[PDB]
Amino acid sequence: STGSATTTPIDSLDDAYITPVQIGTPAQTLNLDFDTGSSDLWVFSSETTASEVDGQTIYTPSKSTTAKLLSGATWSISYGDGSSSSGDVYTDTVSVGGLTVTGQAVESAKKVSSSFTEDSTIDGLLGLAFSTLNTVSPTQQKTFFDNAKASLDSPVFTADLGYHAPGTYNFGFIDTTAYTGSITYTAVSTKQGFWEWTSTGYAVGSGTFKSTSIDGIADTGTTLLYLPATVVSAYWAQVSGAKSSSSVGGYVFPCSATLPSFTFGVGSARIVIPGDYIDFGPISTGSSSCFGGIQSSAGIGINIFGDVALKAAFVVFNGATTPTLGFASK
Repeated sequence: STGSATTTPIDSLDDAYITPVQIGTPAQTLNLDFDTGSSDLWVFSSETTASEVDGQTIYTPSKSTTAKLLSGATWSISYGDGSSSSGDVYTDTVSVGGLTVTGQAVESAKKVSSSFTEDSTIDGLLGLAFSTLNTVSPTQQKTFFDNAKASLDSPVFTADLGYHAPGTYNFGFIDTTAYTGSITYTAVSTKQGFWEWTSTGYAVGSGTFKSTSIDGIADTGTTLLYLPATVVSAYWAQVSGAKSSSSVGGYVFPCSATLPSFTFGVGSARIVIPGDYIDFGPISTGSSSCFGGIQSSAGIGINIFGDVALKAAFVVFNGATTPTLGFASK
């Protein structure tokens, strides 16, 4: 089997992407944030504290003939941005782009943090990291991909995120029309539960490539590119007036700037992030200070190849017995 679903930016900055997901019988379609940095499929629901729901579409298990309470199971998750959610668990039928999994754990939120409430466009998350990170207790649950894997034509999914445009998540096949040149594959460590890999270096604009190992995670659920302070400083030094602002929470730059590109290495291959992808616009409405899309990972504890990086590539998440990651230009 295979599946193919379009993923759509939630706003004009590509802050996140939502993908329609069918849950239950008859189908209830919710727009979920596919997150290769976590491993829980959770949804706003009929159980979510009413004051914490503001415009989201909810899953109502009592209206699904295939829903079953997973008795005794609870979940609770905290994300890198400080947001969180928690609740109980149902199993139900879940379909993405025509690919169906029966008996998928659907984590029903009883509580969500303010950032979730305030974002009416995201109805929940669909985790695509390794199932070892799943938070369900006392019986850990599998991700949608893990459950689908054996049925897939090939044990892979691909992320093809758009810049200010829709893109695609495919399951079970590699669309050879969706990229240019060849795909370069690179080793993955699953030791921390992430799609963790080592970039071979970077360049800023038209500058020379610096060969240096940068360990990080491929994370579709993180907006920006978070890299070591040395790398980030070298980038922003090429933008007149750019500075790190403790009050704003990162590097800012004059909105009048033209940003240089940023290149990262994948083995001997190179992925180029155009400068425009690094512009996250005014820090507040009407400001002439703009927020940068490359930020320091210092104090996160891990480097993160978030959407800024991933949307410059066609990315293969190869879930074979020995997982790997592939990157192609597009």
